[PDB]
Amino acid sequence: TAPNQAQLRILKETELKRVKVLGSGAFGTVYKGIWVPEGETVKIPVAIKILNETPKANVEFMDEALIMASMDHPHLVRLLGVCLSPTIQLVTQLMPHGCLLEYVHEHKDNIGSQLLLNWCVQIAKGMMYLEERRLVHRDLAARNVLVKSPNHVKITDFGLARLLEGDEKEYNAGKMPIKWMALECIHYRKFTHQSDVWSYGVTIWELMTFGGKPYDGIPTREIPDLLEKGERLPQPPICTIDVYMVMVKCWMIDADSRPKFKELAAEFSRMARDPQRYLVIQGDD
Ligand SMILES: [Mn+2]
Repeated sequence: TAPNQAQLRILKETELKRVKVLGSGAFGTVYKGIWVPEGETVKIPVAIKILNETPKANVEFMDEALIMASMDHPHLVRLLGVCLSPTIQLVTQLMPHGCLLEYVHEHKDNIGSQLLLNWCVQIAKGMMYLEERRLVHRDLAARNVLVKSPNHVKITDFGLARLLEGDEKEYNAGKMPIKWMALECIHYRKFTHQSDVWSYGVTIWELMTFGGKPYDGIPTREIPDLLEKGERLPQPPICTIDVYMVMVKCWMIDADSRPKFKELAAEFSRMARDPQRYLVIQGDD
């Protein structure tokens, strides 16, 4: 593997102004901010993520920062962006419209097939680049896709992301939710680009259901057995069989036979050219 000479930019605190909290909870807190780069005049709208005040959490936050600093893809969040005082804070370009999961909930009456299919394309496009860099996300979900503008989304939350090396074709070990993980990850902790493909299935299913909760009301405990029996997520009411089939191909038992991100991008691209062919939504063309 080629050596990684990405440049990590260390930001002085005086360069950053925190304006508003965007979100908080167990994971830590994200702010909206202005960043003025040393020593320029331009004001860059910014997201500033810190941990809440609680062993390996700081080290891993930095690992996450390294990943975001090493890539330049239109559909992957890029670090700007690290400040150290008074605690670690990751600084990324502001995504005005928040996370995609909430976005599709709020605007459900307003979202057409064109945007939904396009999101399938972009997310698959981002994941594609991750494959080329041999990075397994391990935690792909609609809550980890952010919205820059209606027709431009980015994958984020690389905190559990792992870089495959040498001959390694899987990663073995975090707390990504079981309802989005591949059956072989549940059983053998066998994380690959192909398990990510499963997660993508669930992700795009969250979209077609306008922020549906997968297997809703079924305890996590019962999930492994549900999926052993062959049960999968239902056909969303807007989905033609063409679209659902793609989802079902991602949830097949043989990981290797699953479609690849490269193939999923090309396929949803084909659908994107005639959207109303493929998703059937009230009030749309
Ligand atoms: Mn539960």
